[PDB]
Amino acid sequence: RKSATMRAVKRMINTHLEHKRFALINSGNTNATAGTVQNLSNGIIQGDDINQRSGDQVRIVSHKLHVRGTAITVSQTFRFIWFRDNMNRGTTPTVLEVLNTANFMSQYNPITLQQKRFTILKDVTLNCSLTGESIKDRIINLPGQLVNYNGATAVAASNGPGAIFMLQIGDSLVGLWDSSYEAVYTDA
Amino acid sequence: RKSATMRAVKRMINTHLEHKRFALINSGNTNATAGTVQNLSNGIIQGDDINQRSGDQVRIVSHKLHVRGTAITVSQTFRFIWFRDNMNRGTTPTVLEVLNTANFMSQYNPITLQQKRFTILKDVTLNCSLTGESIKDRIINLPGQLVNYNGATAVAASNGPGAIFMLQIGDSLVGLWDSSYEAVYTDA
Amino acid sequence: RKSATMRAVKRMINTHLEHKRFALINSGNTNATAGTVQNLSNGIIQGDDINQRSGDQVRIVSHKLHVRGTAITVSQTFRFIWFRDNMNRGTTPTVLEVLNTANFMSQYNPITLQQKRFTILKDVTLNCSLTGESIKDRIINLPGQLVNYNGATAVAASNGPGAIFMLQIGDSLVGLWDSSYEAVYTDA
Amino acid sequence: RKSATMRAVKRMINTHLEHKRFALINSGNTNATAGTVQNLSNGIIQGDDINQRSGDQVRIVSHKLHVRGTAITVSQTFRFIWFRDNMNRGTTPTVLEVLNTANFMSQYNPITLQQKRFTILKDVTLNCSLTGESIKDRIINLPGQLVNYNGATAVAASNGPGAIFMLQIGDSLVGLWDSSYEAVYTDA
Amino acid sequence: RKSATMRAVKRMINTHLEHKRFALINSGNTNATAGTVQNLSNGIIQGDDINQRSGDQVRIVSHKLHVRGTAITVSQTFRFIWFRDNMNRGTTPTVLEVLNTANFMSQYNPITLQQKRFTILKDVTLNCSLTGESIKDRIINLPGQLVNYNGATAVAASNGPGAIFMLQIGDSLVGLWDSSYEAVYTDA
Amino acid sequence: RKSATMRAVKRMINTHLEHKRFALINSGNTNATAGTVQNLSNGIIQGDDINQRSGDQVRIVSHKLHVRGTAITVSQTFRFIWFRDNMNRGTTPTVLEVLNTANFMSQYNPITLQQKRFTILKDVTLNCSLTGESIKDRIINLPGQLVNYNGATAVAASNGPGAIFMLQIGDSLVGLWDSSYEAVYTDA
Amino acid sequence: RKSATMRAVKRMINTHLEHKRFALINSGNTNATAGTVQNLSNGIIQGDDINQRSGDQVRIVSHKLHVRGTAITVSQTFRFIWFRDNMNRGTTPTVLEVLNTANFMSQYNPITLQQKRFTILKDVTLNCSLTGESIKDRIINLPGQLVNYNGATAVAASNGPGAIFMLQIGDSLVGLWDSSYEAVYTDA
Amino acid sequence: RKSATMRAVKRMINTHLEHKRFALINSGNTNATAGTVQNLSNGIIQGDDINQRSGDQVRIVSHKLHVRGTAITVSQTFRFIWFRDNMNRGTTPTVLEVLNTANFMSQYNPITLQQKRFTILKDVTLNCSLTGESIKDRIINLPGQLVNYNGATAVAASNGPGAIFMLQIGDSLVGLWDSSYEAVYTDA
Amino acid sequence: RKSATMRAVKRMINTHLEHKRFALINSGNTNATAGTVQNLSNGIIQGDDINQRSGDQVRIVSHKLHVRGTAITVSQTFRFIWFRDNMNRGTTPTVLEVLNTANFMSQYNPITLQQKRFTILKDVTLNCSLTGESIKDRIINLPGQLVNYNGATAVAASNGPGAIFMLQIGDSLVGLWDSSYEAVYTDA
Amino acid sequence: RKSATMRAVKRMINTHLEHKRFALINSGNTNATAGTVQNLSNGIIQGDDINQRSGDQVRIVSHKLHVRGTAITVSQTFRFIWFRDNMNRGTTPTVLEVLNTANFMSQYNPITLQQKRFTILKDVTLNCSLTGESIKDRIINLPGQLVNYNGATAVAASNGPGAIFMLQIGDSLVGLWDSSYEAVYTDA
Ligand SMILES: [Ca+2]
Ligand SMILES: [Ca+2]
Ligand SMILES: [Ca+2]
Ligand SMILES: [Ca+2]
Ligand SMILES: [Ca+2]
Ligand SMILES: [Ca+2]
Ligand SMILES: [Ca+2]
Ligand SMILES: [Ca+2]
Ligand SMILES: [Ca+2]
Ligand SMILES: [Ca+2]
Ligand SMILES: [Ca+2]
Ligand SMILES: [Ca+2]
Repeated sequence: RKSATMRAVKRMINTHLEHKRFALINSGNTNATAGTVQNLSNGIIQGDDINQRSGDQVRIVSHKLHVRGTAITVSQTFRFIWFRDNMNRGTTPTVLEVLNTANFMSQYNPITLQQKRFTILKDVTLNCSLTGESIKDRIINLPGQLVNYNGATAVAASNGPGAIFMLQIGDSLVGLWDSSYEAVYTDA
Repeated sequence: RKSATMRAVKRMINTHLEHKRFALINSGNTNATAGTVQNLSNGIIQGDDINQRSGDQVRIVSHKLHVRGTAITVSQTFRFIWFRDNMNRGTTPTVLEVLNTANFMSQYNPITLQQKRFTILKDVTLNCSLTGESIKDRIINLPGQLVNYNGATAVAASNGPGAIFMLQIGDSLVGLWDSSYEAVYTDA
Repeated sequence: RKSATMRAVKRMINTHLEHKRFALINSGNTNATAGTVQNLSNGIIQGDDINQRSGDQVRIVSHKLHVRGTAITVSQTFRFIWFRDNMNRGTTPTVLEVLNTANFMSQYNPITLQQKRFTILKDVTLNCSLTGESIKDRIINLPGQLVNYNGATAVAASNGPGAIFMLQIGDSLVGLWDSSYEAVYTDA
Repeated sequence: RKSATMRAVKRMINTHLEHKRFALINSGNTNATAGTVQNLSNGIIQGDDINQRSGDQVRIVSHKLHVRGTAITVSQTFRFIWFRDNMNRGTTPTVLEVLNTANFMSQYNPITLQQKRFTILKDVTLNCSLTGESIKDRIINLPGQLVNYNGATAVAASNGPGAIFMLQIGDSLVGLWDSSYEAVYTDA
Repeated sequence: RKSATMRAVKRMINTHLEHKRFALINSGNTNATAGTVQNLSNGIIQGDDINQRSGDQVRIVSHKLHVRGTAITVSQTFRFIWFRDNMNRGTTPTVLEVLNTANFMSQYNPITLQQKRFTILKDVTLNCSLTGESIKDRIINLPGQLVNYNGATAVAASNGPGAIFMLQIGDSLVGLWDSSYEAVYTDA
Repeated sequence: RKSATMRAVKRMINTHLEHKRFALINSGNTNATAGTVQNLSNGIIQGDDINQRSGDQVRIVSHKLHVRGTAITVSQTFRFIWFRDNMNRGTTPTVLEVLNTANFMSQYNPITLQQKRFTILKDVTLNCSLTGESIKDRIINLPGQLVNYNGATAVAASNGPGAIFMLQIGDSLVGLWDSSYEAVYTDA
Repeated sequence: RKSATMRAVKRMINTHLEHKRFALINSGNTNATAGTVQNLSNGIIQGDDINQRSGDQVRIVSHKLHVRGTAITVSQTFRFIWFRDNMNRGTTPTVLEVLNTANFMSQYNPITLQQKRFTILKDVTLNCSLTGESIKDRIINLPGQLVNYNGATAVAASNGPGAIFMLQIGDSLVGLWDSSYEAVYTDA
Repeated sequence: RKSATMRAVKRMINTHLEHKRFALINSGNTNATAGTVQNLSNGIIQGDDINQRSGDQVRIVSHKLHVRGTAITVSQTFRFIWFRDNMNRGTTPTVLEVLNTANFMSQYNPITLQQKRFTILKDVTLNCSLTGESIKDRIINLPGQLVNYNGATAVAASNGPGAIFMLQIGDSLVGLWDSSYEAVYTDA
Repeated sequence: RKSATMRAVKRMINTHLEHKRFALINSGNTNATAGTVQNLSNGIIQGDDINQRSGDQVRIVSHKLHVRGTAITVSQTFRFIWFRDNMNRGTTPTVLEVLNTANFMSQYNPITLQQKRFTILKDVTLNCSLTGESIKDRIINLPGQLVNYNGATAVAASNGPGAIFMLQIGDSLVGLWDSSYEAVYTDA
Repeated sequence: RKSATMRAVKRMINTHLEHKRFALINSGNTNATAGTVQNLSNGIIQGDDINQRSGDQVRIVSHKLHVRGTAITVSQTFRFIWFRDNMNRGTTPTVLEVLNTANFMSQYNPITLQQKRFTILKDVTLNCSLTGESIKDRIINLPGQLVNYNGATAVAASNGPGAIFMLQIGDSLVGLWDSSYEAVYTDA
């Protein structure tokens, strides 16, 4: 009891809040053996439109990430690591903050996972084969959390605690990857 | 029980939300035998002031419409139909969407009322007589609902589902009508 | 229980307090397209008579307002807005404080109604027709509240929080209106 | 019972609202024998940043005021009166509205405290001695309430009911005082 | 219980008492801007007939008043105030005893209503329009009370406490009014 | 029960009200075979002192009357009738209103006692004998009621319902009487 | 039980009574080795304004006293004794009535404290040092009681039982003291 | 219960305390039209005998007053007012403190009875007639209270709160009165 | 239970006993490095006045001591030790009876505290600084006990068990101290 | 229940863990108007001694900070802000991260407090006066939390989430401050 009225309260609170929505696409990037980190939630900037925000917090209700790779020239691997930076002070995290070494096979950095600097949301490896399935994709939908910002505009210095990112890393420089991303969020 | 704590929760949610307010006036229009449709909620645009909105939703707590006619030259009829367009995709609805024929006596369009494209909020007929009461008016106050928008500014293409409109239609081209309208709404 | 003895206490308190009475009349005013605001409770001044007060508070038990219009030259509209100024700092409020625009059709000012500067007690529209009923009137009786004063005499600077006023506004300069008003009040 | 679930609802409502924050500093002012009134909450203007607001209401969760005086030339007194103007119609209140006379020893104005125009939040007197402690300071943190605004920008005419101010008054023209102030507030 | 047998006793008492009846008509009087007061119950005189009385008391079971006005020359107002004089010492009350000023818009005299010299039974305003409804009427039926007399015959000096009267007052000298009146009363 | 808390409420109400006090003396009047009526409560006039009143009502908590006669020339009778005029419309009542005939032996007027115009509070007859006790006196203390006034000053026209009077009447013109009177009253 | 409804009655009685307010300031007095007694409540005189009274009683709800000393020429002591004179017959009490000897160190007069002629409300000693804190102040707020008056105006002969005073006494003639005082009081 | 053991405690306390006794006689005084006030309890002075006291308090258990008048030359009235001065500061009260005017018929002074400066214990009027009973007397015995003193000896300046007095006043200068008085009192 | 009626008995016993009062002042003494002992209760001598006693016992209900020091020439310390001599046989105790050594820092004498010859009521150290606060004071109020005497007059040989004293000791011969003292006591 | 065995488990866990201890001192620093941030927990480095750590976490059981200022040349203010950096990624935080502006009066940075980058443990302001107390100090002891490290040695890059720091800022460059600090911590 009492815990089940509580989540009827939650439902009621939510019918009262606008569920804003922000969508992004990022097509035709080369695979990277040293890795890159891509912004996801950074693109929600201060303003009055449906895919903007008031102040420096939003709360993601759910968000969805779609990754895709295509082998070019050689069969190859594409890894995508969807993560939340719980402690971001206005940066795009480096590969070496997240992975122990800059290698597509690397396990996580032991120091930064120990202190929970990051939370891994999903870690996806696609092996695209020029003698097999040369194109692969994966869509992942998850509930979200609080996201704090450190500024108004879509620049690194605006990222803050709870920022959402995706790390891409693979074993070739020559294949191509696409991603897209949507967050549904309240902003009250 | 439980249903009465629920609406104490609702009251509590509401003390936490700003009740924004938007007021509009539209004076000195000619009676129309073919009808017109006037925007009511369209005029709430994106911005930060008390009669604006964040994002593409607001929730009307209550709204109030005031209509008035004056017979000129001939005694005549003024009809006013206050309605919600539940499915608006960025237009001002035509007379023929709402009425079966473009005539002040017409019943509702059977197709669009069947599918509940519109909800009639109030349908008011004033008969102004040059040998009698030549001026009549009516004020109607009602609780409101969700209103979605399709854009930022006060243009037809910004109307969306839940948009509030008023259809005026009468039997003379020569009488004059006034209306005004206020919505009280949360915007969280 | 307990709540029903409480209002037997209230009744007992009231048999012990003098119910003072103040009556006012204001005849033969022209209709106003830009509006006027008339004092109602201001006329209760410091003194010892039955229609005066000790100190700077009284409590209105009930009060009654009577409005009347007569069409002259043209059929026309008379609007009367009986309101309490909850925050008066020693003024007669302007039309634009109460109405969004200075027009007899206007809805309320959104800012000042939001913050509850005023409480509308009754809003009455009389349409007097030179081809119909050219004379109309309405009497409204209501329970009252606390009224604070900012001075001793009957001047604007003596109005204070809870002051009672009436706003008149119409669509012609030429018709005539009358009002009268009585407050019954304790003064303990 | 029921009252303890109610304030679990309140807590839940609050985790859903951004707690915006506005900070201000005001250094190096001369002591004033006739007094001044300083704005505190006025500086929260309409906009989308973390220390701005949507619409004309915010709700202060808590706010904190820090006052400091330094005796110059003569030992002297600094009084600071932190107050809420419950009825502000778009002004900075005068000293004489708050104090019976413009004197650092004065009690409150009897008329305006009677009608509850103002609520005193804290009244602090610092005696700084050039033969003793010549520098004194006090920090006071309190829960807050609703604040209404009458406009968009940081000007007197934007103050409205619930505006927060500080009155400074002392017995010398020559000492210096500092203040700073922070409000934490929701804005839903 | 006990309270419901009590009003079966009352019913039984009443089947034992003659319900006497007195009827009166008063046609074709001019409207009066200074007002008049007309006798209603005065006309029940000592004697043995069905519309007379024994002694100086009767008890009105119910009574009924019918008022009517007709506009002549100008559209105009007729006010009729049906009242009981709780303290009559053998007079017809003046207009100024009942109304604060001798004006058809006046509120009640504050002194005499405070001490409950009079009880207003019904206050009726008819606006008769030479461009509209030029003839209006109203009938009002009410339960009655004790009526004391100060003499035997139908003269002012016979009125006493509980005497029933009607005050007529309007805004023209030229319109005509009619009234009639019936009391049903016991006389045991 | 409930009735005993009620009169604890009454006691509490009374500790909150000033018990004002008015004292009067009236010495050396001749006995009157035709009678006189003397004012008692009339002398409480509008003002701010302890033996004055605000408005037109006071409530007598208790009052006390002291009468005294002395036979001169012949042994004789002095009668004193302390009474409340429940219906006073701004007069000093005549002897014949109270007594059936103007004679010290008369019973009460049947008409005015029937309708309860007056309430006799005490009727005292002193027989002073020049061969016996030639001087007699009586003091009577009683709880009081509401007293309404019809004006501000100490004149007949200010008496109103609940006015307190004393009628003196005897069988000689030549004896002398004294009276004095005190009312304790609230005035809230 | 019953005792908790009783103080809900009290609260209800108080919402019905005007809380009048009287404020006073008394600046720049010399320290006194023989002492002075200053009036506090005396200044509430008969009249109709917010800081006046009807009759000869008021009831102080709360009152507040603020004392301040400044050492001049020599470091010195200022004593302030806030007291109620329970038996005042129209005087300002002497120092020797309150203190056993006219010395700033004296204990209370044994005779007058024994019979409870006075009630000490607060006794405050400030030691102001020209080598230290040369300025000191203290504010004290307390609930109040009944205050009787012996006259209408602000003179000694108007003080009566319950009069509020402050005795100042110190060890130098040369330092300066300030006081101010506010009473909140009902007057029903 | 508990309340009945309490007054068994009281009885036990009293068997342990000496009941001291003081007796006084005051013969052959002239009647006074302007009045006198006579001391009763003043005569108990500090010392060790049975009709003396230790310290400045005694508690009267019961006391008894005997008054007597004799008409000389003219039949006349003698009034005796036995009263306690609850607030005496070392005086014999004047006639005008007790009576509104210095007249044997006067009611009490309204100011000093309002504030309860005095409590009347018994008010006795004897009318002695040279043609009737020319000698009259009355004895009155009552329980007593605390009596405070302001000094050691039998002088006015020793009276204090609770002092017992008798006021004599009549209508002739020429008759003679006697009184005597006994107090039984504890002194622990 | 039973223990709470017991202290209702105590209260009842006390309303029956005179609370005598004795006040003393002792100004302008030099600080003492070897210490002095001052008499407090010794000054209550046999006699009949309010600040005297019957016999050789009194019971102190409460007593109050006020100490004050002023630095002269050098900043310095003043210690004051308020104590009861439980076993006094008719002396003023020496410093060395109370303190282990005659030094302002000394702890208590171990022998005499062990056997409970004395009870320390309060031990107060004031450090007065010629560069700081050069004047300090402390007031201490406490309930009291039995005090026995060994004689009638105010001499050392009259002190007895329960005698109250104050020991003063400091570190300079040159500063000045004041004290005063009041005992409230029964004497039955 | 169950919650009280739980904290008996906690106690048992703790008797099994070494409570390591690290102490630090930092003397003779100049006051800073632009502020500095000092490391506290950084100095616990990897190693095997009692004031070192294994791995990159410790858990502070309690820690204690001692701050001290001394005014030089001018009386001045020293502020010390003891805080935890919940999100440190291997830095010493700047003044502007913590304070809104680099001023000793500044409130907190709104962005970084909103996202809870820091938790303020204690904020202490010492006003040292060259005419008063020129030296002040404060010691504060608190329970602690988890501290993560980003490296082995005592350099900025080793700070991590939960790092403890102290910000010093004042209004002069010339005064001197000292601090010292001890953490008690487990390291299992
Ligand atoms: Ca936000
Ligand atoms: Ca929205
Ligand atoms: Ca009032
Ligand atoms: Ca017509
Ligand atoms: Ca807002
Ligand atoms: Ca100093
Ligand atoms: Ca009859
Ligand atoms: Ca009154
Ligand atoms: Ca009063
Ligand atoms: Ca005694
Ligand atoms: Ca004794
Ligand atoms: Ca570790």
